[PDB]
Amino acid sequence: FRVVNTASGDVTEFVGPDVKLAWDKIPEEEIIPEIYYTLEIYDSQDRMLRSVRIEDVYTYDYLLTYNKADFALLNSGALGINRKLRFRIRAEGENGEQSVGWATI
Amino acid sequence: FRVVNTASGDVTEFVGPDVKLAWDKIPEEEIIPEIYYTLEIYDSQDRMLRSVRIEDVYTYDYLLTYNKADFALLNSGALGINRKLRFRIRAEGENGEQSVGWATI
Amino acid sequence: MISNNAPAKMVLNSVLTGYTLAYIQHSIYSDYDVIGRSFWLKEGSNVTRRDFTGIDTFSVTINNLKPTTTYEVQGAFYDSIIDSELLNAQIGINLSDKQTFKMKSAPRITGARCESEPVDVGVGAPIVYIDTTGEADYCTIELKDNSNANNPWVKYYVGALMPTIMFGGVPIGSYKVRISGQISLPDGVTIDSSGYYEYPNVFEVRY
Amino acid sequence: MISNNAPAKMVLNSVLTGYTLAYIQHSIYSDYDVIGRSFWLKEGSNVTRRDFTGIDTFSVTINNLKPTTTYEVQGAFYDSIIDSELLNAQIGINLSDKQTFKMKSAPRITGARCESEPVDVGVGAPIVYIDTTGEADYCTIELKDNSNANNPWVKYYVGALMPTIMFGGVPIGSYKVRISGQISLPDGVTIDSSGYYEYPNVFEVRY
Repeated sequence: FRVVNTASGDVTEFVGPDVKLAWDKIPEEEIIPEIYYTLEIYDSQDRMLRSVRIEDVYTYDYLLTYNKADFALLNSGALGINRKLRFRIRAEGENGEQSVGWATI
Repeated sequence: FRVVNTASGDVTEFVGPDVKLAWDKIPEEEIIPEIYYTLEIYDSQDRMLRSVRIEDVYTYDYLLTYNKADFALLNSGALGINRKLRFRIRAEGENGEQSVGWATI
Repeated sequence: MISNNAPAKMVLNSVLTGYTLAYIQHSIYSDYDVIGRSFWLKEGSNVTRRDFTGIDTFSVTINNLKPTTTYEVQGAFYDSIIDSELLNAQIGINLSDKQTFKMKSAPRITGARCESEPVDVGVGAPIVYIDTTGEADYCTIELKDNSNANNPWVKYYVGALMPTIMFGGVPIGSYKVRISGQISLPDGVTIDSSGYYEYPNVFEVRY
Repeated sequence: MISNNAPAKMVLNSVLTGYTLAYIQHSIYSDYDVIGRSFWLKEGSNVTRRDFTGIDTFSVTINNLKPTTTYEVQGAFYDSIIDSELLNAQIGINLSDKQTFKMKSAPRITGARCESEPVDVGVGAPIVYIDTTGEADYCTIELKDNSNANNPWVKYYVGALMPTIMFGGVPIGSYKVRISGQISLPDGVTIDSSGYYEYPNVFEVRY
């Protein structure tokens, strides 16, 4: 679970306006076809921001529009961009259950 | 066996005044409880500088005071800071014997 | 725990104000993602915004400065993290402390007059007393023969401004004085001039 | 085999000495851990130390220069690896080669005298011969009517220094001359002046 568009020298720093989230395939895709990934993004102050399901793709991007408008307004009722974020993801299925543990940056 | 507070871009360069030495636990801690680590620090000219035993902790720091005064005076009889250093560490026990080989930067 | 710490706070080391442009000295940047600067100016009741894309330059030279006013300037840096919109809003983008700079006034004439000692006999030098009250470093003064329709302007004294500028050797006849000027900047090429300013009424030299 | 190679040797590209301050041009740094510079000065028998935290600046301007002395300056960089103590000791810290700079002397007057041709008849110009022997670029000269108790000083010539400065148009009466001056620097804002220097004894102009 690595961040695409990462800063040189130090890896804990962004380089692009939109963070690109790339992850490698879970091994058990073959056994169970109906499996998806629950990617939930947190804030700097340990407050939930997003809960998005990713399916049929092993990558995700976090658009500028999203952070700058939707999640600034609905939470802080104003315009802003949470610069410091936390991403965590796991695997789930319609009948198969959750992954053993959370995969976090 | 990695150095905390390491320089960006190139890893063979310090970034802080005090080098922080971090190492991961030896697997056989469980079997034998009475085990310690012998950390000995060398110089640029292949001359012994320190022989310090670390116990109940898996990390060590090399204070500025130490290098600037004690090991400059006792060895070169003067004030200085050996900028280039070599760190090596291994595991030992009161009854259990040494590690298979030296772990060096 | 991933973040883009915005470029550190902007400081304005030194300010040098020309007649229509100010050369401002600033600090260095960081954040690996900067685009330029966003300078805000306080005219006193109205605000303007400018942008300086490209960072290789080490200082800025604002232009189109409204004459005869003390401005407050605001320095800033911005990265692609914050868009043009948020730049207009100026939230999340770091800003500089408040500094106000004065615009040096144009070269102003305050008195023109010919005078000498009461001539007893012989030829005596008639002096020209022209008084200016502005500020510049390359002031220019020109005379023009009022009598004739066409008189190719003539410049006689070039130097620093003074409360009273006096120089002899002028001909007796009709001559009216205009005033010009320029101000230098550390940036070698740039040089700012001043508009021509002729005295409302001519004066005539006589023994 | 881990080390912090100290920042490379310090060089002083160019030196420009003001009356009380010297603007020194230097090179660029490295080592990712620098804090500032440690400039040592050789007054001739005594040494002083200064520090310049913050590296974004590209040149330095020492101040409090003791008048009329050639100083040897030592450039240097320092990182957190070496503390203030070792900085005082100056071991392990790289140092610059030895360069000595001269302080331009203050504007000095050496001769003041009125003179003209032996007047036959009529009104003739009495010239003022004032001789200065210093060095500056914006020298100022002022006259004051010695006769009266209060005489708002008057400045008549502003320009470069000269072995002999002569200008006419002065009134005949009592007038004593003071000398001032300034020196410019590439840094636009900074400008260094000189202390006022009046001639010990007045002089009187006469036909």
